[PDB]
Amino acid sequence: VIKEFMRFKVRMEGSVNGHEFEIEGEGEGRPYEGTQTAKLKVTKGGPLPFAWDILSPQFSKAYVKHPADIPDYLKLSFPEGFKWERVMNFEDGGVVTVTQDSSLQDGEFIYKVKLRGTNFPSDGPVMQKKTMGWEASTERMYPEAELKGEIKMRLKLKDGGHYDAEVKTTYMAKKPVQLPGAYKTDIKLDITSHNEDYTIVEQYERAEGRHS
Repeated sequence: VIKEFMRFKVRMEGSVNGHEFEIEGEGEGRPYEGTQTAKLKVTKGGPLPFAWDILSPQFSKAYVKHPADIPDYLKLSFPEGFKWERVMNFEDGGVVTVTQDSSLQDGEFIYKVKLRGTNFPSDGPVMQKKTMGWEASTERMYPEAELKGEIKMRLKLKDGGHYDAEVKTTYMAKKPVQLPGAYKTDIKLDITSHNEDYTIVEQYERAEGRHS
């Protein structure tokens, strides 16, 4: 079912600081090499009055290269797939919460995202579009029963310095699946291209599982 080259479609319904939008894109990748690329399009609410970076990590954990003695719980969940829920807490009191339902149909993954960012100061970096990209992350993974994961993510600032987020994600597979032990996943997401006002965006993520 999960071939060595997979595609996916993704939809997000969002609103940040009260401003509602809708995003739709298509991605592709090799789920066993850890590489993927999406192309997101802003179909409603464009252009956005906030930084694209707070959205890019919500657009695909089935594409994480796992070694062989670490159960690939998210891959193994398919064809039924899984849901994740996440809560980012930024250092200036911004709060993104996401919920996602991944699933396989017709040979490609189908992503439905719902996002709600609030409390971002109107003159901080997210609302002022003063960020330019995420640093490399490392998500600590650990195990009803479900897979959980904590990250500390830095976000580069345009003028200098960083801006941090405390992320806590929770993945549940839609069917019983063997959970792994505690391990770590190394992540680096990249905006590879974008048009002027960030209404057409392309992303690249590589993720790899390893023991601590």
